Amino acid sequence: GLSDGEWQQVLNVWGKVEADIAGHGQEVLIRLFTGHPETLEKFDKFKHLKTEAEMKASEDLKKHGTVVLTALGGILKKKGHHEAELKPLAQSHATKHKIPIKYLEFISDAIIHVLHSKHPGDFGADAQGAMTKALELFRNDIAAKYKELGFQ
Ligand code: HEM
Repeated sequence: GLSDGEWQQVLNVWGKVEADIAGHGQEVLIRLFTGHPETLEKFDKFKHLKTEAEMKASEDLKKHGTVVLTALGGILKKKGHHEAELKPLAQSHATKHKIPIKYLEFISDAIIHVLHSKHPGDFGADAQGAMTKALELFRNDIAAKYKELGFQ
């Protein structure tokens, strides 16, 4: 649960992402894959990537970063009223992709890391707090759907 002022911060931060969605999306995925190499194994289309240089050169990885962040941005713009948008993603990630909730924690922390890395000194303490709360809400509502499905 976020206040109006917290949502305002989230959507202000998101404007930084929307100025370069592919560059942010690329770096988020690279931070996830290099920090948590077990996550790469969930992607049949990226498992061939052995080095970070290959990851950086992959145009398909940048494409998938755009898909991921476009979906998250659509959810965030709903300011918590995201049941219809979140349900298919929870279902696909539990039943088809088999993504444990732990990996959604990993990607949430990776988003925070990338924002500080690309905007050092321009991602303030209030903005980090609000973004963290929004990603927690997203993860918590997915977790409720995972429990319904019995997925671990
Ligand atoms: C911010 C969190 C994330 C969002 C919004 C997101 C969004 C999406 C979207 C929109 C798709 C395509 C449609 C679909 O299959 O439902 C997708 C595919 C996928 N997601 Fe996620 N995702 C997230 C996190 C993750 C994480 C943490 C993993 C794995 C560690 C992952 C693994 C996948 C895989 C394996 C695919 C299929 C890729 C392919 O072969 O085309 N997702 N995701």
